[PDB]
Amino acid sequence: ADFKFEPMRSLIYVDCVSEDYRPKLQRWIYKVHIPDSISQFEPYVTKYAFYPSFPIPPQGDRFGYARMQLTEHHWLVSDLDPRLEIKAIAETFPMDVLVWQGQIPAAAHAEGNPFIFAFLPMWWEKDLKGKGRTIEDGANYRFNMTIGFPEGVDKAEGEKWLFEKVVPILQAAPECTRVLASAVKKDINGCVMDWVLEIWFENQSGWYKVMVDDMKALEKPSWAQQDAFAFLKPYHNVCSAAVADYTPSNNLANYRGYITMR
Amino acid sequence: ADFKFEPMRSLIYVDCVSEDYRPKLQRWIYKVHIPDSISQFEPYVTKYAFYPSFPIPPQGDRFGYARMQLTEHHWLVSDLDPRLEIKAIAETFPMDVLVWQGQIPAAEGNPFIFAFLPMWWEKDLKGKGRTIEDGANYRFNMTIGFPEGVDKAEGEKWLFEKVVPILQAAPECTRVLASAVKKDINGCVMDWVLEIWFENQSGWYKVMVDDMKALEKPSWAQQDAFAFLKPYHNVCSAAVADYTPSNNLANYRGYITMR
Amino acid sequence: ADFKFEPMRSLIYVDCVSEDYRPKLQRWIYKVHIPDSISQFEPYVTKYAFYPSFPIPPQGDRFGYARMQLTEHHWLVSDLDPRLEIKAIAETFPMDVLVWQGQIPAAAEGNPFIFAFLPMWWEKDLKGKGRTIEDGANYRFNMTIGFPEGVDKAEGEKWLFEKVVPILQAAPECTRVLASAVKKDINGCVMDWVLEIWFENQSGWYKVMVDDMKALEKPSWAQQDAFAFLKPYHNVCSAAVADYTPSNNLANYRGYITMR
Amino acid sequence: ADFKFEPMRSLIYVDCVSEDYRPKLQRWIYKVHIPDSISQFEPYVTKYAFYPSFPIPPQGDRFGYARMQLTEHHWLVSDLDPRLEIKAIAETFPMDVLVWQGQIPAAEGNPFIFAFLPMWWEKDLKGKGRTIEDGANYRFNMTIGFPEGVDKAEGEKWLFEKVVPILQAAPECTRVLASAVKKDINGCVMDWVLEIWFENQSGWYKVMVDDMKALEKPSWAQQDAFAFLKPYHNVCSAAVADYTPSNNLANYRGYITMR
Amino acid sequence: ADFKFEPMRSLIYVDCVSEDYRPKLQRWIYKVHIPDSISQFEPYVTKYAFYPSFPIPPQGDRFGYARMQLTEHHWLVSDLDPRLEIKAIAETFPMDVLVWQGQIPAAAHTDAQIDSDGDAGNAARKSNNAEGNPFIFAFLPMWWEKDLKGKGRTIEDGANYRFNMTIGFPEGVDKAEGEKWLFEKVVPILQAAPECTRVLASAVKKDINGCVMDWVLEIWFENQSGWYKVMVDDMKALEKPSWAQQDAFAFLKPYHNVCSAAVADYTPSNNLANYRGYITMR
Amino acid sequence: ADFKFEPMRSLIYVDCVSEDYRPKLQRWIYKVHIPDSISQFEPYVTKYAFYPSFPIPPQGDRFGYARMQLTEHHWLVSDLDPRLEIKAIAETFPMDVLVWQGQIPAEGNPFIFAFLPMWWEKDLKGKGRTIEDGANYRFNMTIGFPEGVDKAEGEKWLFEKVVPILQAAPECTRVLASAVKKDINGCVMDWVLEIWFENQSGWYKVMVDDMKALEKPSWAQQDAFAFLKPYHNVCSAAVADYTPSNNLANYRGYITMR
Ligand SMILES: [Cl-]
Ligand SMILES: [Cl-]
Ligand SMILES: [Cl-]
Ligand SMILES: [Cl-]
Ligand SMILES: [Cl-]
Ligand SMILES: [Cl-]
Ligand SMILES: [Cl-]
Ligand SMILES: [Cl-]
Ligand SMILES: [Cl-]
Ligand SMILES: [Cl-]
Ligand SMILES: [Cl-]
Ligand SMILES: [Cl-]
Ligand SMILES: [Cl-]
Ligand SMILES: [Cl-]
Ligand SMILES: [Cl-]
Ligand SMILES: [Cl-]
Repeated sequence: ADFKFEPMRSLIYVDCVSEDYRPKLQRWIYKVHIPDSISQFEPYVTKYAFYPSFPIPPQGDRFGYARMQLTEHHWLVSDLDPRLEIKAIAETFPMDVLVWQGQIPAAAHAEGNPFIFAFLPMWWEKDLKGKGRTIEDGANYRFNMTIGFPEGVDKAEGEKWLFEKVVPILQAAPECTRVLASAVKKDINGCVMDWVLEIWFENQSGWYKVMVDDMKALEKPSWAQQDAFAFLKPYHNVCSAAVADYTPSNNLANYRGYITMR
Repeated sequence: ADFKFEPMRSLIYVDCVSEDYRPKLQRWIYKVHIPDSISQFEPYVTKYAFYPSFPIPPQGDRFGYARMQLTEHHWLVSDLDPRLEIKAIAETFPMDVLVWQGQIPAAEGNPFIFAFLPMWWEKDLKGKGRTIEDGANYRFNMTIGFPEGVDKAEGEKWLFEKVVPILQAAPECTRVLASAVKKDINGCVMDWVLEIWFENQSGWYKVMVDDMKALEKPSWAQQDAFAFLKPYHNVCSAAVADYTPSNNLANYRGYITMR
Repeated sequence: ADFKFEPMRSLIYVDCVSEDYRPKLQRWIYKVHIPDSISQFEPYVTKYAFYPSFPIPPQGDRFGYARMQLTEHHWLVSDLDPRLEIKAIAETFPMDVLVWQGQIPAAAEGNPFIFAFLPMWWEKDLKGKGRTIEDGANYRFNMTIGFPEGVDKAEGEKWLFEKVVPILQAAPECTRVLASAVKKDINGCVMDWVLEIWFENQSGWYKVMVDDMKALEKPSWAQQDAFAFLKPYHNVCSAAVADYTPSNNLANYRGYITMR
Repeated sequence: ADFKFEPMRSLIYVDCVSEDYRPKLQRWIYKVHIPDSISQFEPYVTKYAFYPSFPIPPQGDRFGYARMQLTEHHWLVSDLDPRLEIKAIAETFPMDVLVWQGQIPAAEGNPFIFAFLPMWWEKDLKGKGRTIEDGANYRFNMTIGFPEGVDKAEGEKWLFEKVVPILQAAPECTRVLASAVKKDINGCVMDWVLEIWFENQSGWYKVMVDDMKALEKPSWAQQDAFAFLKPYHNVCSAAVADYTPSNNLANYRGYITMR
Repeated sequence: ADFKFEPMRSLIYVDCVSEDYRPKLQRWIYKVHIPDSISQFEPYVTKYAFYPSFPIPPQGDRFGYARMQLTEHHWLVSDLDPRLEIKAIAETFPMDVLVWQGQIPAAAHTDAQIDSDGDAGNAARKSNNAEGNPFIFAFLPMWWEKDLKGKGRTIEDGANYRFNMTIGFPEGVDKAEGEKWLFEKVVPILQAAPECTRVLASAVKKDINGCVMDWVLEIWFENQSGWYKVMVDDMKALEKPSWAQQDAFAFLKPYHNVCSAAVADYTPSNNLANYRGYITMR
Repeated sequence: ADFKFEPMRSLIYVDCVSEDYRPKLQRWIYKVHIPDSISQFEPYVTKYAFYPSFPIPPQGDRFGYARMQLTEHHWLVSDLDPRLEIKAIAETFPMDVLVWQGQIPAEGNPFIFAFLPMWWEKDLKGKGRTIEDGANYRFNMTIGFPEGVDKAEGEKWLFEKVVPILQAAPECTRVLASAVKKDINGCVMDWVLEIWFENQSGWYKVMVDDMKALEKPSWAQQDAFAFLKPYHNVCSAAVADYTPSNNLANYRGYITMR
């Protein structure tokens, strides 16, 4: 049977719940996970990249801040087609990776956080501020944020709140240079998230001024899961990362094995 | 909504209207344009390449000869789908570039010719089976579009029944390939792209200038001799080699400068 | 007209019928064939690789063992679409290549050029699901079979999956069994199935594919007395290869650099 | 005259004194500095890499912790040979870079520390035979330079008879390597570079902070606790991973921007 | 015996004497010569690049303008050490290449491999046919010896029309006399011209391969007009030397005693990093 | 102290003593050894490559034929300088590798690691041959005269008795040779030669049949040429002109077949 052409970009929000885990998680990612992944999807993924996150900003924990990276894939076909479950060689994936990313608590003496894997079209659906901005305009502090409204909130009500109450605050702030948004493709993998936005600042201070201070003017919604914006449960209904314009980890082009420092 | 699988090869005819503009145009192309472009389309363009024009031959001006390069993309989706208009980072594009390329004049402008095609030539009209072992080719790539009010079928018939037979008869001409331009993509004015190979510039001249003198001048003619079309507006062209070092998705490593 | 999105993996079973041809065939492949091929299909083939064969095992000749390599392509469109026949530069492909590969005999008869198209993902996972590269090196025995003319395809299929595979499953020396139906509609390949069957090494391969298969009964359509009961190089081709190849050509080729 | 074969490894400790500067400094490093650097030294530098620092650990400020990266070069000739001062194209360098790194304060500064070493560690004092299969390392690279008028041999003795044994005794520390700085190349004030491995940040702290409390404070001390040297001036450091994707001569493909 | 560490940069001035030869010469260069060269010297050459020439400017012929490219190598050892004459695989080097480049006149049977008692490529690169133009292969230190104008210029200051020129004073002319003329008469004209943004120069290492050239300069302009204004118009002011081989600057015999090329800041042909075989257009 | 500039090419003759070891040895070579090696010497080795051996020819065992590969390094400094013994990260090298290569039984064969100058010292046949002249079957062979045998006398035998047989044979298209640098690492080998043929049959006709004309020297360790103890005093491999495993330029990690 045919395979459908389904160009998509996906984002995974990779946390690191303790600095003591960073070396181990980073090693698995760069030494094990890259070669396993490329081995599987080289023929139908056109780009595979990691964007390490900037240091977590003040109150970043309230936004489900991914303390390791964003992982980005560009797919030509849906990875969740059941026919794609079969692979010659399966990923080497230690259970400890779930500990390091916070999906399960360590057995030593934290509630677990879900694996958030959001599929999107390759092109942003909404361009809400900063159209025409070029790389010549300067370095961006790019705050990539995904949200999913809690169970029993009408999705249209959530959409309307996002674009009529939240985005306008972003748009008004001179500190914010770009707002982009796309609806999550929920039909692919059942992701609980509903929207991905990217919101650019000059720097962390700008991010804080708008995303913490300006957002205080918002009414607390009846569905709120925390007292302040985003009013959503960290790492379950909101995840995020702030990243640079460029990454050296463009894996299909740049990987040459796990060469170690001398 | 879905995106349609739409594999295409596109050609842009990049001119440089004065030699004094050459260093500047070339810098923008290789230092600024390449990375902006790869940044946008890496996930859905499988090949992005520049083929620098050979030196403009005698009377090449009459063929809308592109004095910088051919720019070639291979697309998996239509770049003109309205959804593709939104981009995080827009290309750095000074108005000067349009001057250097001649889109805005010294004197009327020359249009930006961006012709979409299928990935595979639709007509193999001469030299089927030529291999790279048969020798270096002087590859003359030419696009033409019939003027306002000329019936496209009459234009087509002229091309394939009058023009091509002359190329077929010349032993200087080793290859003739053609495709109809995909007009549905971007409203390109051009109607056909052809590639016509010779051994060298003299061969090109013998066939495209002298042998073509035998053609009768069409009633729609916009200049006195073949291609009888308005240079840079209804005909563009470049002669290029078989190989380019500028296969950009594979070969680019940043703008490293000479020591 | 439209071009259909048709993602596929293809395998070509490349023999070298005499050791004296190896340097010539190998030169053509790596010096001439690679750049011609990349030139043609770079924009719509996402992977192009060669997997050199391990040394032919005992009785490998009975399995149509390809003594040069497997050639693997991953396609986005069908290469057999007639619109794809046209190309600016044709491949430099002297008939000597078909002599070296055994398509044209020395002067028994020629062996067919076996070019099998498949889905990109294996259709059946029959043993060893979950195996990772960490579980160790594999002797990967890739085999394609085509039932003889006049054998009902469903009958052949039933034989393969009801009789042959259970023997593979029974053998601890066999760590993986994968299979896909050949896409016959693309290019008319005579083969019906491609399987890949992993062992630890040649001795394991032999114990199962030769000794354990003696328990099979000889089918009425047999073209040889022992499994695979099919005509070597005509109705069965194979190769044993490693997990990794350096010849991942769209990523790794830098021209024909010669040893000093 | 001849050029001397002088294979060396150098390290630069690159700080970022405020998070608000990170995006600008990183952009300059990766968009501008890389191609300028490669342009100049490609023919005589065999490796050029950046190792981004792990998040500054607690009390890391007292160790002159570089909050951006280590920059590492492998040289075939001395970059301080006066004949190498001449360059067709000079590096693009906004003054602001010195602010971002803390060399000059925002309108006292910290010096630019650029230490040359042999390509191979001179002393292997703990963990000989450790391979990459034994696990991920928290690699703490530290350079120290004894203050004005402290006898170098007395400093050395202190380092190797008092400091290193604490490292050798700590199970949390898996590796100790050291080389003397080549002071004759560029006047670097540093005297030693050590690299000291741990499993993680907490191990680092246990050893470099807690265990070192047993040391007697030297009479030359510039701060109360180990390393007893002035942060950023007489001691700099960074903790880095075993691997970097920024192996610049092999891996750089231009400043491709996120979509 | 030891091999001496001898880091050097070399330049070859590659002409193409007729446009009809261009496709053939360019094919040999990119299809045949690249892989042969990399195969031989990958272990001791750290950079190997081609910088295609800008279109020959007006009066460029009087400057020995290389109408194909500059070929540039960076060496760690001298390619002229006699021990380096031995090579497992020799360059495929038809005589046609010397025809296309102007080293020898057109003749029958020049598709033949070049002849030599030693190596064909090493002999091809010492070509000095009385009837053609010699093969100019100049060794230099890796770093310019003199920085005469434009110190501190960055790539941010703009695109350069880089005119690279080599000169060799005729037989009989005192080298010190020539040097003084160059640096006290010629260079000051370049220095005085606002159109000229950079002047760099090095002495040719003559001890390596007996190259006839004595100096390599690189002189930058904004463009072809600026080059012309300075190298043709401003240079009319110079008095003609008694040793002159032509009436106007550089007063040297084109292609024999002066060669040159104008090139861009960047080339895509950085061959050790960027070559992926001779992929042909579709 | 200074490091000396010492450009060299080295060869290692890598055997595989049983086909059942091949998948494991090859995995180790390509998955573990490559990155460990590059991690150590990237800054001072300009080339690192493997040339997989052609299938062992008849009587190849008498030439210490390497059934896995030749490993080639080009060094800028001597790897045997004791200062280079120190490495931050050591290589992962289990004793199994020595079993697979035949250095130890499960006395075995020595590890043969020969340093040469980067350029062949002697060009004895086929000077001028280009790659356009055709594919070569390149027989690379290193020999070391037994204990007690005078080196000059061995040398004379090689260049005056053996080589002229190669020169006379039209099947042999190239003869190159260099003296092994014995000062670097104590290698017992004295010469490396490379001898080209069109193919295996040509190799055999010359190296087996034509060499029967040679008198058995008094120091002979086997009855026929090369008269040296296989794997101990003669090793070899036959290889192609090209290898895809040019490791510093071509390696992208251990990507596995799907
Ligand atoms: Cl923590
Ligand atoms: Cl709260
Ligand atoms: Cl002009
Ligand atoms: Cl503008
Ligand atoms: Cl007219
Ligand atoms: Cl060939
Ligand atoms: Cl039988
Ligand atoms: Cl801060
Ligand atoms: Cl400034
Ligand atoms: Cl203090
Ligand atoms: Cl001409
Ligand atoms: Cl400019
Ligand atoms: Cl003279
Ligand atoms: Cl004159
Ligand atoms: Cl002796
Ligand atoms: Cl015997």
